[PDB]
Amino acid sequence: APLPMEGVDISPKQDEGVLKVIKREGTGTEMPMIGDRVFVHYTGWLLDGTKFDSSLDRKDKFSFDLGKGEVIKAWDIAIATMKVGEVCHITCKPEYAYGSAGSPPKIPPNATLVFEVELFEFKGEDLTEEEDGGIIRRIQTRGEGYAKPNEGAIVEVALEGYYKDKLFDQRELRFEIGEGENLDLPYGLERAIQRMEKGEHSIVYLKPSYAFGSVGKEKFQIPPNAELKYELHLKSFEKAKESWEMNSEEKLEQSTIVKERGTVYFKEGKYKQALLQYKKIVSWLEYESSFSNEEAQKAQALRLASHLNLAMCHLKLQAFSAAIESCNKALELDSNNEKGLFRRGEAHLAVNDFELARADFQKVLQLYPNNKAAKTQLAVCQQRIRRQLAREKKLYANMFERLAEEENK
Amino acid sequence: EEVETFAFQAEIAQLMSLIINTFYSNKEIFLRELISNSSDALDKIRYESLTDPSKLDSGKELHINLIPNKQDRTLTIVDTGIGMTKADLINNLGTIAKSGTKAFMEALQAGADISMIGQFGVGFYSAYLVAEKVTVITKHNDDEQYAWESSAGGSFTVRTDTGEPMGRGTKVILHLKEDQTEYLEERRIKEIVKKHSQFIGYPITLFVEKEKYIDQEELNKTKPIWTRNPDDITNEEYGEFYKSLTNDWEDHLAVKHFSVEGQLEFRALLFVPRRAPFDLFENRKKKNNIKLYVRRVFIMDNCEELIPEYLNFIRGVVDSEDLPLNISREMLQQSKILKVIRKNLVKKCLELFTELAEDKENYKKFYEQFSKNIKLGIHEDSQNRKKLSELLRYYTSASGDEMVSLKDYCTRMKENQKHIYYITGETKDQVANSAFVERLRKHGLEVIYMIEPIDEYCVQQLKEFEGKTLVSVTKEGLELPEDEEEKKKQEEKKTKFENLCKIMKDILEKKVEKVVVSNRLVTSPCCIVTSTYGWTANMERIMKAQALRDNSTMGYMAAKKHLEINPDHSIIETLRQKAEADKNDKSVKDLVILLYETALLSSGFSLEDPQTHANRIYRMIKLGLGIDEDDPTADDTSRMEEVD
Amino acid sequence: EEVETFAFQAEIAQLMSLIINTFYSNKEIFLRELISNSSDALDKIRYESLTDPSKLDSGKELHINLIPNKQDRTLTIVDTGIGMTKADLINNLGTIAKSGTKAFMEALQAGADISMIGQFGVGFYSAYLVAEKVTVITKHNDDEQYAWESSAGGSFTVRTDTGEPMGRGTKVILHLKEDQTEYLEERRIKEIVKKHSQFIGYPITLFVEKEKYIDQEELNKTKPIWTRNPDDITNEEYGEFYKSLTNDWEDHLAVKHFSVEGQLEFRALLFVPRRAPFDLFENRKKKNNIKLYVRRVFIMDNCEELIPEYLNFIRGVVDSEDLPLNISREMLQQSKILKVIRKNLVKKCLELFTELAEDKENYKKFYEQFSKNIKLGIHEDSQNRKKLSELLRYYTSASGDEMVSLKDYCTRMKENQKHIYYITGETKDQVANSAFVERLRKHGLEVIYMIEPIDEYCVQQLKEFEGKTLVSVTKEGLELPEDEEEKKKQEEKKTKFENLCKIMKDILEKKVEKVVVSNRLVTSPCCIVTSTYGWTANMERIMKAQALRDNSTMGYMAAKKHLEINPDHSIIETLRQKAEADKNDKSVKDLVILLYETALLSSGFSLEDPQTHANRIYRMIKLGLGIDED
Amino acid sequence: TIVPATLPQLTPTLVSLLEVIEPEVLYAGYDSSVPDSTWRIMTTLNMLGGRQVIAAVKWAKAIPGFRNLHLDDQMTLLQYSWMSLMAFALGWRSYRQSSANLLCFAPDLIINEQRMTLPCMYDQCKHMLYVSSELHRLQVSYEEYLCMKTLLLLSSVPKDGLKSQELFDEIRMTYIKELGKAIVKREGNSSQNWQRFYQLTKLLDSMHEVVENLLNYCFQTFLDKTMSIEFPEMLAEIITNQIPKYSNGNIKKLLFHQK
Ligand SMILES: Nc1ncnc2c1ncn2[C@@H]1O[C@H](COP(=O)(O)OP(=O)(O)OP(=O)(O)O)[C@@H](O)[C@H]1O
Ligand SMILES: Nc1ncnc2c1ncn2[C@@H]1O[C@H](COP(=O)(O)OP(=O)(O)OP(=O)(O)O)[C@@H](O)[C@H]1O
Ligand SMILES: C[C@@H]1C[C@H]2[C@@H]3CCC4=CC(=O)C=C[C@]4(C)[C@@]3(F)[C@@H](O)C[C@]2(C)[C@@]1(O)C(=O)CO
Ligand SMILES: [Mg+2]
Ligand SMILES: [Mg+2]
Repeated sequence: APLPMEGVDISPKQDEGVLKVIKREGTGTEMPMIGDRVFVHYTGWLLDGTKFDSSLDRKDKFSFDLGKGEVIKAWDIAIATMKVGEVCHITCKPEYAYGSAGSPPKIPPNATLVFEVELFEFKGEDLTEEEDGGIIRRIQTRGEGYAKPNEGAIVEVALEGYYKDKLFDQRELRFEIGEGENLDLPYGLERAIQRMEKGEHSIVYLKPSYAFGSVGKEKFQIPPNAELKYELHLKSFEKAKESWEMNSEEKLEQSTIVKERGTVYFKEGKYKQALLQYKKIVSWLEYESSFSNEEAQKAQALRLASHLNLAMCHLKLQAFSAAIESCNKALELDSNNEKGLFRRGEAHLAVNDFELARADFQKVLQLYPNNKAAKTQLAVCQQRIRRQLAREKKLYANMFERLAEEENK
Repeated sequence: EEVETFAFQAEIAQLMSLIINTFYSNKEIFLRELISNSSDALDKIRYESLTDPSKLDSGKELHINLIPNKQDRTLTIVDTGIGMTKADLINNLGTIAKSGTKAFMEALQAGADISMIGQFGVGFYSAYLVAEKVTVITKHNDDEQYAWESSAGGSFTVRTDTGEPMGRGTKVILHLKEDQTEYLEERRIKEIVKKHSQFIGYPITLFVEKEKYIDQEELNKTKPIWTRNPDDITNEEYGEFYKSLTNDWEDHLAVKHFSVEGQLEFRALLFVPRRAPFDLFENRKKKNNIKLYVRRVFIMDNCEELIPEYLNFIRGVVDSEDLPLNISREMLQQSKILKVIRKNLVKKCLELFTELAEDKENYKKFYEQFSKNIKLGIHEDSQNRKKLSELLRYYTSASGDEMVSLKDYCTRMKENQKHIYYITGETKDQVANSAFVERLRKHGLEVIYMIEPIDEYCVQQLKEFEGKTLVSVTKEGLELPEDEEEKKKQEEKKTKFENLCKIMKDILEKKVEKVVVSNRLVTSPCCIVTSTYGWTANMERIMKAQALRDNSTMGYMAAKKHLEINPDHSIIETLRQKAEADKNDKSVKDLVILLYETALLSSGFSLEDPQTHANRIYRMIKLGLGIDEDDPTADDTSRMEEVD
Repeated sequence: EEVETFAFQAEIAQLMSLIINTFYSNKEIFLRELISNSSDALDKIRYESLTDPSKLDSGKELHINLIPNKQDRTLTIVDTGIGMTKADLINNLGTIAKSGTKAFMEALQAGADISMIGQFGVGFYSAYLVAEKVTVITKHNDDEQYAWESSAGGSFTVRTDTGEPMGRGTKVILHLKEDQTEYLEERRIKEIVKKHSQFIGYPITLFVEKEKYIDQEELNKTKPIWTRNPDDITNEEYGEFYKSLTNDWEDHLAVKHFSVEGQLEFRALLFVPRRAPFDLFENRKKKNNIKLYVRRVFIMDNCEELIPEYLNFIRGVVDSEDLPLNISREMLQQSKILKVIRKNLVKKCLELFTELAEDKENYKKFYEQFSKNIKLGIHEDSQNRKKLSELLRYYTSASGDEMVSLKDYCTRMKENQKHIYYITGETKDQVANSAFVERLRKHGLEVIYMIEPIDEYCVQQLKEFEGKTLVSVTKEGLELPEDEEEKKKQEEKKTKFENLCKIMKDILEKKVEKVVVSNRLVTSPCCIVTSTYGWTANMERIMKAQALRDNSTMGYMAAKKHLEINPDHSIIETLRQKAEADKNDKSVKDLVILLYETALLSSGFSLEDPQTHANRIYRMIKLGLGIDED
Repeated sequence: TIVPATLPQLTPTLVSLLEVIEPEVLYAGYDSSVPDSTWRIMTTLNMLGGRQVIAAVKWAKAIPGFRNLHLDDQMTLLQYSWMSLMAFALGWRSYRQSSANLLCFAPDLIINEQRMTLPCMYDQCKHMLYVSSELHRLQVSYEEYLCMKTLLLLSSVPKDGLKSQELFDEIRMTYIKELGKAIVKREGNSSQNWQRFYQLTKLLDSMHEVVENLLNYCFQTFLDKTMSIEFPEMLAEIITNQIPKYSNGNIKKLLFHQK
């Protein structure tokens, strides 16, 4: 039924129409930050006891992004001022709801609405490619405009932070995005700076997959696979030109530069950086572009090199399944590429796909009978199979006899 | 202004031709019309004798005689009705649109029991559809016997008869055309007569010359009984009527006899047979076996508008005395009438079934024959869906071998049973032993077993019973009334096996949408469930098997398969440990596939290619038997280091 | 004896009542009739003007106007036809069943190119189905304007017309019944005209008021192209006609323009759609698609008698002059006529399909949408199996992805074949990899793959093709023309393998009919086959899903299962040796069942338990993982 | 002697599947006390547009049939119809909330006539309002709406065709059939259903005019620099990739009905 909400006063300084209501106390933990996804209870009453139909009427917790304005303002504020486990019923003053719009069918214009809010839990933003939580952002106070920097952009950011329980002092960074080792900083801060708005002030947490890796150095007392958190202030940037506005010339020119850079990174053992560089080829050349025949041929050579080296990087990085995908792309471009084929076979052997590994090493020899390594591989594959078969023979040596006995116990 | 006023005229010559050539589509009806005229002739004399018995001094037996004559190509019809005076003979047969019977009815007072067939005035002339010449002999009590003669030449004659006196009544002689002689055969006569007359209030005798002597065969032996008050009719009487009507050696299972008064007058008899016909859904003649009569004369059959198809097993008669007909008397003049008839017939059929259902033994006999029809009714009849559903019966996990109603379900069920649980499948045994119902059995919940293929459609349409929705135990997201402690334990277990969730999905990436940890399995290491939307197992096999279907729809509607893992099986725990130790262990890859294939079969899905299941098994058998490995098995360096 | 002679008379009051109340089944008809009367009026003057052009001095445009008037609750129809003289108003409208049209036709020279609608003399009065009063204004070239009026009360009047001049023609004004005013709506009028009279030769214009001005819309914009010589019609012209006729947006796939000139005369256009047709909107389900017209006027559109159901995707028009009609003009008299028409329509459809078959690409397009109908036509209508079967196409083991005719199979038969081999199943792939075709493949024999559920019904009629017998490769007694040396080897081996047949006959006694030593198999240890007479696994699985199933037929159609053993397989030899050593070895009892269950699945039978099968596997797996008993 | 049995018609669930698939209305806006500078309104709407447009992609991926098209075809169809879909979405929200000439973009922002300060809105709101007006006038149901929205996605192809063309054609007929059912279900009629259908097909075909007139202003706004307009990066990309397909005449309009 509707609550006697008329008996509750307004939260300090909430001229924003947010009620000082507590029905349940929380856990005592801190407040969510900007961008945090706060999972909440959400139900309530609309003006004068009108039922509010919502997701928790079926117990479905709502995921809310704080500070982005995706909900009516009074709700956004209640989240900012509430701790986990706390329950509030906010008599949202109309101006902080739908105003005079009268959002039909259930919101009268200039209506005071009562929303039941509970915080169950929250997380910061995932700034990573996959939902591993490798890079987490908690926005502190700032960020404006809709522009963000990208790879190749020159960025001015103030960086200060922590590792383990010790701090990095503050330094100003003026750099090209993607040059993680010439910041001598975690890979994750590239990926994170690329998502920052001008003036942005935020905290970014890094797990080992984004945190210092082979970029880690003992001078900071930080091992590879580091636990890190940093405070960043983005002041300005010069955004790099995008592929949708690039010329066919520029795409090949930049892909060539990247191939050379990727080659070096790979040779230096900087396989993640090499991988990151070779991917740049791929998007410039895979992106639709009208090339002359000469330009197209150059693009094909560059695309093949990326796909072959990406596979090579994946093999070094033990991403054998990724090596399969990248070498397959290389093989689509060149079906007899000795390196792509040999490497696909290696990736299969690496994960015990012995039969497939053999199929590829056999093909390498059919095309290249002198590939001594393919003979070596092929022979290993065969012996690995033989050993397993022997184990299976032993394993099931008396299978039927044992089952006949089990079935009669 | 000056206005000239004129009367309407008619051209007799053309009018006569239209009646003969454009009004009727089927020549056999000429017999119908002549018989109807005679039955009216008989009712009128009966009516008069009612107040003055001397009217029958000339003869008391009221009957109709049919006398074919092969030798002369003629057919004679003789009645014993009032007959006509010279004046009437001329005025009524010589005037194309006059009707003496209509005038008679107008003369009669309200309360008369007279119901007569006809009013149009043009029926007589239908004789010329088959006749070359027509002669009419008649004797009225108040006049001399006269003979009328004509052909449709535009004139006719009247002379005094010179032959044997008739006493009273009318004798019509047709001289048939040379190619219409089929109407002189006894078989054809009887067929026509049965089809169009049958419930005439007077007996009809057909006089047939045989090996000679005249065999006098009476037709119209069966009397209509729908005309009687039902209170007064015994079950034996209904049974005999039924058998005669349907030529069914067996009796009826149930009968409903009722009437409707006001606006449209009705009487009807609806019978439910004791056996469904073998061709119930196959015969291509029109499905509704309801015959419509007007003033006891057959009008129409095979009318789609009278009954919804799902009730096309009811046999019966509808009779009214007030509907408008077209000129040929072969169909109703206004279709809105049928709309009303249908509404009422359906309503009463449902009442019959409801009442029938109170007798459990008889209901079983009924249901066993007609449950298919009820189910179709659920799909199509949106108005009576809430009544039809109470006639459904199912086997359940509780019910032993008895079938029970949905109401029965819902009173045995438990306080937390906000949903009604059901399972579908090919047969009772498979369903009963299904993994999908074991958890439910553990907690004592009742599950409805739906077996017939048709049930897949009914569940769509039904949705809920008395506010409780139906849920499928083979879909994802099944809710059980679990304890909070149980829920917490189930969640704690999900922090384990995280690696198998991922590894198995990768092994089976191209085959399943998801791999999850579940709670509906308390036996079996795994099962396959379908997501909330799309075709489920059974729905898919049924659709695939239809003789006539477009398979292009199967590119849209298909199951999304999720593989559920039982964390408290020993196979799963062993795999967890083994896979964590080495995620690339070949034996894990192979056993995971084998479990998957097994799960498909046990969950109701076919295999994409059963041969390669079979081959996996054969391989294991060979190893298990010690088949020597001789048959089961056969047994520059820097180029790839180049950085480019 | 003196015999009196009398003429026949008629009662006018009753006659008028019958015409109005019990001749017509509907009310759409009154418009249908008035339009037909106008087109006749126009033809009469058009004809006369051919020998004397001055007839048109009073006006040259020949057309029909429809003018509803909501305010006065009236509807007016105006033609520009010949008109009527005072004498004709009396003789033709005042006399029931008088027909001026008929007399006109009789008075024509025999070669006049005239086809008129009418002869009964009663349609005019259909006006009273919707009117309370009817007023007719007319001008004939040889007379004064006159106004005829009647309420159909048994009299009518004639006055000299003192209103606006017409020049020439007839104007019919209906004063409508108070309760039937939907006929004044633009929507309703258009629906009626399009349904019944869209092929009338003279243009029809509907005049309505809207934001105001009068919107003058021509309704009959489509010409009856079937009247044209077929050689002069282009594909674009047929395509446009087709779209207009069917409210399609897609073109036609094929068309046959045909005519008959015998005792009956007619013309027809038959179209094959590029997509199977469907009921986009509510209509009678299974309505057929051939419309019948007489003298360009619609008569009926769902006469089942016209064409077999299997050809109901043909869309088309049949236009036939001189057929006898019912007084309502909604039905044909003498249904024997339809029998004749049906014979001819079917004959020509088959010729059309034969012609499509010449173009391989187009035939595929055809067949992809319509192969079901061909198959139904094999099953049904047996007199045409001899032609329909040549339109069938199947995938075979030798065709890759092409579908071929039975003629191609025949062409490729080996000299030792007397049989055409086929297999049925669920998918391509499940059949292609089947054990049942392995030996046939070994000997180079081609097998036809039948896939659709419908193929099972069809295959039972197609017993012979060009004298060759059609046989299945999943049944008992399959003949393959191999050398007798193989038979001798089996007889030599049966001496040691019958011991297993006997043991396996005791195991599984309740599940199979028999266990025999076979030779159809090469690599699998065993398989399950169907008896020579009985039903196959595919038949059972489809019968089980019919939904509208009987019960006695399910018992009846159950298959008999025979188990065949491959003697040469290593599993079977190991089994023979152990089984002979100990008949009751538990290991044998379970191995035999496992092989049986496996054989059912690979042979296409559903495994009915199915849980036991799963459980057997689970135990095998536990040992495979090193899991102990406890 | 064994003959085929007839079957009951299976009821399609395509409309209910779509109801499940459809995204929520997204919030966007600025405090109304901030002046309604033409450019502010536009930037706000571009940001809203970007988010709605991406939601429309997962929405499309979830659609039966569509999801089985080669990915390149899926992207092509999304580009060619993205404005038809957004315009239709706006027209719906507008007319459902009010009979007035309002453009209801988000629960946060509704533009009335006095706020249409952009020459484009002054000139083209008549089309935006037209769509709202027609949906209002025609009392369009939600089921019909969803069916039509799907068809708009399928309304255009390259003149060069699609790779999975023979699937595309299926899908199109499939949804035409579903719309026909959405109509029968609200009407209960016979011949009126074809008429209702044409009342609606004519929308879907006139939507091409609505889009092209707006499209030209959209391109002018993006390409020129007359106002302080920020765009989502994703719209900047679709705009420059789409301009040459459009301007070179490489897009084939599939117009369902003519007359
Ligand atoms: N056998 C008969 N005995 C006495 N009167 C007859 C007989 N047959 C016909 N009549 C008279 O001739 C009249 C004309 O009958 P007819 O059958 O032509 O038309 P109807 O029965 O009035 O019309 P309908 O076509 O509606 O049956 C009757 O109304 C009746 O008065
Ligand atoms: N608009 C007109 N202009 C000239 N003459 C007309 C017109 N309408 C009717 N007539 C005349 O009056 C007669 C009345 O014919 P009516 O339409 O009633 O019969 P019909 O044409 O034979 O129709 P049906 O065969 O359908 O009964 C016609 O034969 C014709 O001579
Ligand atoms: C008048 C045009 C049409 C506009 C769009 C119409 C459809 C639409 C509906 C919404 O719910 C949110 C944003 C969009 C998707 C839109 F509002 C903005 O993108 C800006 C837009 C292109 C436009 O305002 C411009 O030309 C300015 O670039
Ligand atoms: Mg009579
Ligand atoms: Mg006429």
